[PDB]
Amino acid sequence: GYFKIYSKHTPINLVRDLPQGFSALEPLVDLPIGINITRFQTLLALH
Amino acid sequence: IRGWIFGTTLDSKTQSLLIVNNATNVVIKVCEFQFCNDPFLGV
Amino acid sequence: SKVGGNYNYLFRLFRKSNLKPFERDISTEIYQAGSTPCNGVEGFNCYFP
Repeated sequence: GYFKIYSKHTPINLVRDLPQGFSALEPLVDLPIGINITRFQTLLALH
Repeated sequence: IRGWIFGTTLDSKTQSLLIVNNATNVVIKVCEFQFCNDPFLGV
Repeated sequence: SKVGGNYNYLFRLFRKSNLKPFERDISTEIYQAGSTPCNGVEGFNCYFP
């Protein structure tokens, strides 16, 4: 249960140009806990 | 989105994982708080 | 030492279903076992859990 927080911040697209750039993802924050999960789906985010 | 949902069945008619993180400390509270469907509080 | 009898310890030599480890839950978070109609209870070729 290392739900490692791999967060790449390509911020909100603003008005015209916050350039699309580096694809792929890199680690930022890392925590192992180990809580049960079997299957899932896509989700959303909050302010 | 108001609410954190994770698990294998994802129903939370029980104690539920109260995880609050503010880039300083991540809380692991397995028991619920009094905000079930869409939490909202004047702050 | 403590006198009065012990009944807390319960393990298994076999089990029927496959459970979900590490979730401190009191709800009906339940997994399904198999195909043969044992229905999660003792039956034919269904080991006692």
